[PDB]
Amino acid sequence: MLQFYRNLGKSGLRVSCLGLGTWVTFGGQITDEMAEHLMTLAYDNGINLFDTAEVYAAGKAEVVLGNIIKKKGWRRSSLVITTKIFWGGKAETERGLSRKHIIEGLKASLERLQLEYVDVVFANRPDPNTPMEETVRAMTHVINQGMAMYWGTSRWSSMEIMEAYSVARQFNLIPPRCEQAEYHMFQREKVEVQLPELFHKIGVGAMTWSPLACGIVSGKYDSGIPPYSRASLKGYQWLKDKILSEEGRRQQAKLKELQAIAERLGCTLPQLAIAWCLRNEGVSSVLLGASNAEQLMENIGAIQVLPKLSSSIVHEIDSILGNKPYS
Amino acid sequence: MLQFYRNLGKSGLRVSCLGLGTWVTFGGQITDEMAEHLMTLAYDNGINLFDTAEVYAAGKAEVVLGNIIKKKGWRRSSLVITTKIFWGGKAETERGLSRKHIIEGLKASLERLQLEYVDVVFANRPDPNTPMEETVRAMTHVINQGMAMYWGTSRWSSMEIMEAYSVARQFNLIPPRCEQAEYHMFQREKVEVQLPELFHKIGVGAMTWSPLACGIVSGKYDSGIPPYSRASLKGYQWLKDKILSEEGRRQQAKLKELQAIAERLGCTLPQLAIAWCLRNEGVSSVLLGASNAEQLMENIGAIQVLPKLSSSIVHEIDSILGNKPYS
Amino acid sequence: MLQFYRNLGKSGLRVSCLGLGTWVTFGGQITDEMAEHLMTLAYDNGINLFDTAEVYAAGKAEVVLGNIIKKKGWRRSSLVITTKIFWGGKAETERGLSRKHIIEGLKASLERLQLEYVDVVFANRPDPNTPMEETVRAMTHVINQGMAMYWGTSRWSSMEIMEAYSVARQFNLIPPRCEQAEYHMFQREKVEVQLPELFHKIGVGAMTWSPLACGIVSGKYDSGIPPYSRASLKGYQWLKDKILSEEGRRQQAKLKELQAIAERLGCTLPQLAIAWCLRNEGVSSVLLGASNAEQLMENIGAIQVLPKLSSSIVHEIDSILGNKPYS
Amino acid sequence: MLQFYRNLGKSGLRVSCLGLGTWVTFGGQITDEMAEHLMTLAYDNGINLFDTAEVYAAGKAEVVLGNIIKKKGWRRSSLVITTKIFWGGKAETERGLSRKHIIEGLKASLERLQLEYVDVVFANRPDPNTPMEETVRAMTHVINQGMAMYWGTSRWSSMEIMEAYSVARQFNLIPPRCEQAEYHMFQREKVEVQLPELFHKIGVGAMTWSPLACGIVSGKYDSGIPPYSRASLKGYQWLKDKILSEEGRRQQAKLKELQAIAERLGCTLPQLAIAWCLRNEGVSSVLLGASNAEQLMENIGAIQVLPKLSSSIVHEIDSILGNKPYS
Ligand SMILES: NC(=O)C1=CN([C@@H]2O[C@H](COP(=O)(O)OP(=O)(O)OC[C@H]3O[C@@H](n4cnc5c(N)ncnc54)[C@H](OP(=O)(O)O)[C@@H]3O)[C@@H](O)[C@H]2O)C=CC1
Ligand SMILES: NC(=O)C1=CN([C@@H]2O[C@H](COP(=O)(O)OP(=O)(O)OC[C@H]3O[C@@H](n4cnc5c(N)ncnc54)[C@H](OP(=O)(O)O)[C@@H]3O)[C@@H](O)[C@H]2O)C=CC1
Ligand SMILES: NC(=O)C1=CN([C@@H]2O[C@H](COP(=O)(O)OP(=O)(O)OC[C@H]3O[C@@H](n4cnc5c(N)ncnc54)[C@H](OP(=O)(O)O)[C@@H]3O)[C@@H](O)[C@H]2O)C=CC1
Ligand SMILES: NC(=O)C1=CN([C@@H]2O[C@H](COP(=O)(O)OP(=O)(O)OC[C@H]3O[C@@H](n4cnc5c(N)ncnc54)[C@H](OP(=O)(O)O)[C@@H]3O)[C@@H](O)[C@H]2O)C=CC1
Ligand SMILES: C[C@]12C=CC(=O)C=C1CC[C@@H]1[C@@H]2C(=O)C[C@@]2(C)[C@H]1CC[C@]2(O)/C(O)=C/O
Ligand SMILES: C[C@]12C=CC(=O)C=C1CC[C@@H]1[C@@H]2C(=O)C[C@@]2(C)[C@H]1CC[C@]2(O)/C(O)=C/O
Ligand SMILES: C[C@]12C=CC(=O)C=C1CC[C@@H]1[C@@H]2C(=O)C[C@@]2(C)[C@H]1CC[C@]2(O)/C(O)=C/O
Ligand SMILES: C[C@]12C=CC(=O)C=C1CC[C@@H]1[C@@H]2C(=O)C[C@@]2(C)[C@H]1CC[C@]2(O)/C(O)=C/O
Repeated sequence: MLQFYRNLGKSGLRVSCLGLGTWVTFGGQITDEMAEHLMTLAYDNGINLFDTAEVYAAGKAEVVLGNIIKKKGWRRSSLVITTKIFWGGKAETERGLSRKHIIEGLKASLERLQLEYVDVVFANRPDPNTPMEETVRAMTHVINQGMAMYWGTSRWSSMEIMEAYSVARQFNLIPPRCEQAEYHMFQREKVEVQLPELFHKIGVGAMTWSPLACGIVSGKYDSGIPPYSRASLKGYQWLKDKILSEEGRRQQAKLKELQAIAERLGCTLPQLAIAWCLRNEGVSSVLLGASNAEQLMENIGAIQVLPKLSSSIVHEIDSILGNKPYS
Repeated sequence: MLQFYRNLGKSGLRVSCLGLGTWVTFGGQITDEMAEHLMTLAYDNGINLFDTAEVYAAGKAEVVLGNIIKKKGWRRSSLVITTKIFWGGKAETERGLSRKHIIEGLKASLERLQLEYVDVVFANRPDPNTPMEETVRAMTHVINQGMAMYWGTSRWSSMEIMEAYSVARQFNLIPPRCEQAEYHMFQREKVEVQLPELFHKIGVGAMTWSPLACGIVSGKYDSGIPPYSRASLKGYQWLKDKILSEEGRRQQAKLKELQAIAERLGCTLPQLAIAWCLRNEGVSSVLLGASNAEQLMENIGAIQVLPKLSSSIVHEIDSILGNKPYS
Repeated sequence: MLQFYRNLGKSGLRVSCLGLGTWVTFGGQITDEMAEHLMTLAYDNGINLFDTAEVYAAGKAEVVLGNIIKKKGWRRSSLVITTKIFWGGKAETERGLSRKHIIEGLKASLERLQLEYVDVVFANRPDPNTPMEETVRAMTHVINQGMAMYWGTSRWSSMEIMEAYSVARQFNLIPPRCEQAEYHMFQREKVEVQLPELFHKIGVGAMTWSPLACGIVSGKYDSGIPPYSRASLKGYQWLKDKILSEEGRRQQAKLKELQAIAERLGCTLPQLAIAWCLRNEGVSSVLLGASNAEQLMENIGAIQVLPKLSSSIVHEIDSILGNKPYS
Repeated sequence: MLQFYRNLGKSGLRVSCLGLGTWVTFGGQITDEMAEHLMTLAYDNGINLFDTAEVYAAGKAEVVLGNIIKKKGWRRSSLVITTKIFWGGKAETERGLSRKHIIEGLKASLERLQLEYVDVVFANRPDPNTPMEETVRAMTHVINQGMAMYWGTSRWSSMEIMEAYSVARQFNLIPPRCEQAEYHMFQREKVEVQLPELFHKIGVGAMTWSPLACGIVSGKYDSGIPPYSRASLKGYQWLKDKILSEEGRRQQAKLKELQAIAERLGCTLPQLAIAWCLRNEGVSSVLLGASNAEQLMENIGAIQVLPKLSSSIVHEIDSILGNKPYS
């Protein structure tokens, strides 16, 4: 009963249930050649959603993504490109959601991407220093300038998203259409309980990230930090600490149990976890991450697992995770 | 009492009571040379309205229409060019009335047409996947961007048109100005009963299409499918089936009776049918279709039949058709 | 107590109490050389307001006005250029106040003028075929597009001007700022009674035209139609008929009486009539017309007569004219 | 507890607590070489705010400021450039806050600055000849045109600023974000009593000017007009008169007393006065003025004095000045 393509929240934008992100990898961990191969595989398998941010690899991720698009020559109308704005430089005024940085930041991102506009521009996080009205007006401005088709939020509380909505309706500006939130077996509350309320009330869609908890859900950290794994990269000590933390080891324990279910279904753990993220219609799309083609092809294979996620399998997983949120 | 030129609904746009469409013919069934001749004949006879769509001949119709305009060099201000948006490609995001496709679609159409803007951009059909607000805001955006002067609907129910109006008035956007609907002796309800209500309530005008039911009303299918008739073209099996269907044969029977009236008036059947479509002021313009110059000149001749359409002749036609709608 | 410069109605635009028009003369009756001399004289004497229209000499007036500006090289910021839109071609859609013609017409005028924008764009007359909302939205659009700084009306009734205002306030569009109306000793009602109401109620200013009734007030038609006078030009039979009409001869009779007052004041009749037009603050500026430098210099001299227009002189003139409107 | 960077009023724009102005100096009193050195020193010390005006040195100040930016090549996103509009030429229409001059003036300023936009455009003073609605709409227009990020007022009464706010909320336009007001030990009322009310009520910020009262607070006029001091420059007789006026001599007397406190703190008088201006959070930034590098470096040193401004020191200063406003 899976619909590979679905509307992003209550908007007319149709996105593939799986998208491909560029955090850590593009312009950073992987070569541009590998990046080109991964994007081609995604596109060829129906994926039309690609996410990035001005902050990724100090702008390099956008340059690489833009180069691939130009090199491959795919029709712009067949792509859904999203980018996030917030961290755009070391200067005081090069960060935040002020009208100045939203305009300067997106303009710079578009230049790096070699694109006239992105399909969705997201505030990468909330800005306690900028009044909602200014941010909503600025987002509306860039959309009206043809620099973006839609705008959205990321890591905003449901109250903040509703505040953006309130401002849009009070001053007749454009309402946000999507919230890019973390979602995986170890982070469920927001996406499973709060976001559905926003969907029904104001049509905001949910585009989720880190479906494997940065690779942790793959289960390859079962016995330490594998050489060259994300957690071993420079600038990712924070990920390593989480993995080696007491709770991180408790997560691995549960993964072992989940691993059993995977085998019982005939799929890998990552495939189980990703398919799990797409089990409810509440999620419009899950953004994937991959450092090589084997991972990406494996991940995309999650779609075949979906039909096997019976209410029985779901309850089993909840029993193991023991973190089913309260409705 | 006929006014060759009239306002399109309650707008300041003046259109000829007859327009020339490009479906099937331009960039497809006929040569560009024939297309040039037909458009010249139309223009020289006072017709200022020419309709097309991004979907016609996969974009070729717009290219041909644009070439003729450029070659003939007619003043842009003396022309009323309309195009329809909805089917713009095979990719998921290349169809519909989302802000993304409305903007990308019209931009591409304008490029093919070699025009800076169209006079009216129509949604080719309703989009159940896009909220009215998004569509109305997008139409408003392209008008404000100078890509179109006005926008309209096509094949929308009167309720959907009123919904577009509701959205425009609630958010202070631009209301639709015209509905391009099917109208001929065998399809009367919507145009004769519903559209007049929209005209009086919200000033929406009626621009009708397929006045000869794709050629069926010409009566040339009286004894089968004539070689090279539209119904015999590739990709038009649907038309042939309708003609050969039980109801299609019942239509021909009535045509024979109508044919009698035509002769009694001194005009052809097509001329009778077209003049019939223009008998009421409710219709702003009737879009013609033609594969050769004889047909077009014949069709334009319908204007001379108008004065002969007495209340008596109209009642006779209703008696024959037996499908006069209930008011 | 005369202020040579004043605000145009309740707007921040400062115009000279005298302006120079281009009807009949520019690109038509006079040579471009004479036109250049007249504009230079005006500008050098403090006049910053120059009026034209897309219809004058089929566009030639705008070309000449634009050439002079470019040749003389005056700063654009030191000029107030106004043009009027309505009659822009022979095609059906090349006339009126529809969104299509307002945009196409002003764009064409700007091209002829070699200017990026006019200070004020006026509807040359009312358009019974275009809803007020469409016209007001179109005027607002060109102002927002930077093609004009302000918009106004011409030959509109006070009710129609208030209707434009109603539409602007209901849909949050831009209100009109000036009405260009006929004003001279033989046409007083509208400017003396109605326009002041609009000034106080909605801040609309009054820019008047034909201060000499096309030359009639000069008194040179006292004994027939002087060779080469405007009334003798081709396409101006209408003016000649008015002059030779019964009422036209009755006007000359009164002019003779006025002539006496002029001599008593030490000024010419035209100077008396023009100064008369500027006697009340209700008029922001009077648009002058001239076919040679003697006339223009004479007319500008009207400013010196102003101080001599005592309440006694005004009553005398009213007694002679016998057409003082009722308040 | 000082935060070097702070929000400009309730906006997301972050400005350094100290800014560098260009009045008198740039393109005028100092060489472009000196101007370059001063701006570099400011920038290198964290200052991101630079103020100018179309009227300064008849446009030359903007040319010099723009040249330095281009020569130094600093990222535009790391700078906050503000300019003021009002006096833009000798022609009648080249001054004021009409839509015409706001657009023409800022366009010309941007051209001189070699910039696409300024961060904040200020009305240099109030315009009694232009209705608030026109000014607010024009400011909104240039912001929407991408010529400025924000707009503000200068030398406007708190009532006039609230009027601009009223207009913005009534017609859904953009509200002003900052008031550039005079602030120093001899001019305190407005900034200390009125502006805080506007901050809390409508989020307007306070950017202050002439922190040394044009150099008077430096105390170098203790015994006359020093050669080459601002007060001795051509076109600044007004400053000299103030200094030599009875009240001006009374100010010097108090400066002598303040001088004592400075020495007691281990700082210069200018440093004491500038730090004094930044003692309250009500002031977002203080615009500095300097004719040489010694002054600028001295002034910037005011930041170190801040921590020494105890409630005791403040009361002492108030006792000396004797002009503490009433709350
Ligand atoms: N809005 C926001 O704040 C955020 C947005 N995002 C978006 O979401 C996207 C995806 O997030 P991301 O955290 O990368 O996703 P995941 O949590 O799915 O982690 C993907 C990473 O895990 C490893 N991995 C992936 N598949 C496998 C596999 N089959 N077997 C073993 N290891 C595997 C790889 O790392 P390695 O091989 O190096 O171990 C890969 O880079 C981003 O690119 C970005 O676009 C992400 C975070 C936040
Ligand atoms: N908004 C919408 O969804 C729609 C819009 N339209 C618009 O309306 C226009 C007209 O529609 P269309 O269906 O073509 O019109 P008609 O129903 O009038 O059919 C015209 C066709 O019938 C035949 N024909 C025309 N005149 C004669 C004649 N005198 N004698 C014999 N056969 C004749 C020709 O086909 P042949 O010679 O090949 O038999 C011609 O191509 C289109 O081009 C398009 O612009 C049309 C449909 C839908
Ligand atoms: N909005 C609208 O509908 C209208 C706008 N206007 C505007 O107003 C402007 C002025 O109107 P216009 O009718 O020309 O003005 P006037 O009524 O003042 O007539 C001017 C004409 O009268 C003659 N004349 C002028 N001064 C003298 C003089 N001192 N002695 C003798 N004859 C003299 C000249 O014609 P000649 O030498 O050929 O006799 C000249 O062309 C126009 O150019 C136009 O810009 C005008 C009409 C309508
Ligand atoms: N919005 C508005 O209407 C106004 C805005 N402003 C803005 O504010 C900025 C600053 O104003 P400004 O009046 O110049 O500032 P100040 O009152 O601080 O005066 C600065 C001037 O005083 C002298 N000076 C500065 N530091 C010292 C020192 N340490 N020792 C001795 N003399 C010193 C210099 O003049 P010299 O060496 O020649 O004596 C210098 O040019 C302007 O450049 C402008 O951007 C200013 C006024 C009005
Ligand atoms: C390093 C960073 C950037 C600068 C900074 O001062 C602080 C942080 C911490 C949080 C980071 C952020 C990013 O670079 C963007 C991140 C990594 C984010 C957490 C999620 C994120 O929002 C994202 O989008 C991943 O895809
Ligand atoms: C083939 C088509 C295009 C793609 C598609 O998936 C389905 C259809 C079916 C209905 C078609 C449509 C068109 O191409 C446009 C048409 C033909 C329309 C019916 C009326 C129409 O709207 C029109 O405009 C004729 O002029
Ligand atoms: C000839 C004309 C243009 C075409 C037309 O079909 C009818 C008329 C009659 C009224 C004319 C008009 C103009 O050309 C503009 C005029 C002359 C106007 C009367 C006042 C006017 O509005 C004006 O502006 C003079 O300055
Ligand atoms: C000379 C000037 C410009 C022209 C004019 O007709 C009158 C004045 C007097 C007041 C002046 C003004 C300026 O030039 C700008 C000034 C100097 C202003 C006072 C403060 C000011 O607003 C400012 O900004 C200094 O930085």
